[PDB]
Amino acid sequence: PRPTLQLPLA
Amino acid sequence: NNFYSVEIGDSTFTVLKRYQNLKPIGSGAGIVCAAYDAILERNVAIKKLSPFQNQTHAKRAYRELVLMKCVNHKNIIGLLNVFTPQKSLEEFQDVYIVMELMDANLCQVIQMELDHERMSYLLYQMLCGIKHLHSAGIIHRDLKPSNIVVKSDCTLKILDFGLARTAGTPYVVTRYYRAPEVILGMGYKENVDLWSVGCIMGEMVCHKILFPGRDYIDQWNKVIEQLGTPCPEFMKKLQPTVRTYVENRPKYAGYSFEKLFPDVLFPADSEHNKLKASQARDLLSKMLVIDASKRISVDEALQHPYINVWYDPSEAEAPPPKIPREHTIEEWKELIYKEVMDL
Ligand SMILES: Nc1ncnc2c1ncn2[C@@H]1O[C@H](COP(=O)(O)OP(=O)(O)NP(=O)(O)O)[C@@H](O)[C@H]1O
Repeated sequence: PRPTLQLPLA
Repeated sequence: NNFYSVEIGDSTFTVLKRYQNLKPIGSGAGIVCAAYDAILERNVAIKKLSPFQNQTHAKRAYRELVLMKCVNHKNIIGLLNVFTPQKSLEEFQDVYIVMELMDANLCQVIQMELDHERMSYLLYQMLCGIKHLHSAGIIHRDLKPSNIVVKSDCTLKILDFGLARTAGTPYVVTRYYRAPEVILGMGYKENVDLWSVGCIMGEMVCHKILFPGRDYIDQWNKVIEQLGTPCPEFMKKLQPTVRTYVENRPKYAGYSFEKLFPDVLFPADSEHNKLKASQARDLLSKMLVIDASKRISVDEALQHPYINVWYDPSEAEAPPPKIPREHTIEEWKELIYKEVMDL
């Protein structure tokens, strides 16, 4: 299934 | 008038009234602004092709326009609108492309410490974007971190379609990402794109450019020192003139992928998933192969244990884009205009 991921972008 | 002018640095941005609060985001050789679409109630990216000054720019702008409309994929940047302030073919000067707005470049991701899941998922999406273009026989040719855009939810899209074209046989690919078949003037097939993915993947792990050549010829020295002199089977494939120089180079053993990419440089192997440094390194060793006939394909890369965990046929087996080559500047200007008015 479609993942729930995060990138800390400034 | 339906348009209005706003200065961005020094160049003038004459955009539709609907596009408000224009802020510079990126530079090119086309300037890009972030804006708000009052009609669509969403953020947009507006690129001004600074387009038909010469026959080279003309083909680049035509390719960009035609491929942007035909391609419809999750990992390809979508076209929202195309317009021009000018009202006639003779008046015609500037072309504006409106797309979905992403949060950043892959340069920012290269300055980040990722876990295996985010690296893998970003690479999987990149491969999906490339597989989509290749399914229509289109090769990107210029994959680099400034052509790859990302969102805070770790989603990714491919950007530049100026050099994107079918398989063929000068210096337009960015140096560091140039494959041996582009550096050495051989013919390039679809997997030329996988070399670029290997350079980007290596940059993500090392957080520095993989092959930092100081010029176009020194670029070859950087590759053979790390990977080893190619075997004679690859030399026979070179044009006699290029072959003499390549055979005349000092001989390099190269380094193993374990020495090029030690465990310490990869993310730690998580207890919560099955992704591993040894698989990422195996994938790198199959992409960073000098001889393109011994290097893996995009499909084999999507089948790879480091990537296949995310496989979804809706993205990975999406129907190919439906696509419906020498002209003068006058013929090109007319050709660009016809495509701008159509869409
Ligand atoms: N749709 C977009 N969303 C977010 N950022 C974008 C978008 N389009 C462009 N950018 C930003 O603007 C930069 C330059 O865009 P662009 O000129 O299209 O690519 P380029 O091929 O790297 N440029 P160049 O080769 O120097 O002419 C990108 O590297 C991004 O930082």
